[PDB]
Amino acid sequence: FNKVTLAQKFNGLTVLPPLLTDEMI
Amino acid sequence: EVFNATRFASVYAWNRKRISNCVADYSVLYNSASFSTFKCYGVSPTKL
Amino acid sequence: SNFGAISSVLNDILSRLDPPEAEVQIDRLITGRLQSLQTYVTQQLIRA
Amino acid sequence: LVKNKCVNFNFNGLTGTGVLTESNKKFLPFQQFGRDIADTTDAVRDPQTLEILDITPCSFGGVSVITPGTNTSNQVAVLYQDVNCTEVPVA
Ligand SMILES: *[C@@H]1O[C@H](CO)[C@@H](O)[C@H](O)[C@H]1NC(C)=O
Ligand SMILES: *[C@@H]1O[C@H](CO)[C@@H](O)[C@H](O)[C@H]1NC(C)=O
Repeated sequence: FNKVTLAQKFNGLTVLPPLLTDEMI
Repeated sequence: EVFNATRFASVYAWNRKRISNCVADYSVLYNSASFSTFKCYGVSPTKL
Repeated sequence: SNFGAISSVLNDILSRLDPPEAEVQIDRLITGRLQSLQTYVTQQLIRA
Repeated sequence: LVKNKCVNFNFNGLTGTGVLTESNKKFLPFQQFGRDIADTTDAVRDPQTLEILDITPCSFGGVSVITPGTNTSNQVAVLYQDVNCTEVPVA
């Protein structure tokens, strides 16, 4: 998790959250 | 002083006047029934 | 990208022009933006 | 000028809708307006006075309807996807 590095706020575009959070995966 | 100039320059020696730092009311221009041609390009006179 | 329109924002076009004149420019923008979105969605489908 | 409500603004021929707030970002002596990304006017300096304004786009998102089967019951709940709960009552 701490190695991999990882959308900016804008109009129209939106990012849903994943159904399973990382804490439960 | 641009429209009502006493003398006009020849088209081969066309003059150019710069207008800046003022409030322009172009409605005075096209509301006057004194111009046979009033045509715009890329802009609309009613919204100017 | 202006896609060959007068300007690259809908607000500028709809504030500069009257409805028959503004409509063609708005169409010019809409077709290009729709094509870009279609390419993006097809790419997303293939990657998914 | 009003600040903490979504408003229509026209700054010297720059038209847009959003919420205006005091900008942390600092302009050089006579830069006029910033555009953080993709030519979106994220900020503008006022023409009348000389304050700097930061612009955040109008809050928006998708609305979705949660429901059990209409076969079983008629009660329904609704979920607003991307908004803080305190600012939903407008729409
Ligand atoms: C009502 O229809 C839903 C949808 O298929 C089904 O899951 C449920 O078992 C049904 N209940 C009754 C009482 O028919
Ligand atoms: C929602 O807005 C209120 C008032 O602006 C603020 O107190 C609260 O922290 C905000 N919550 C979130 C999750 O943005």
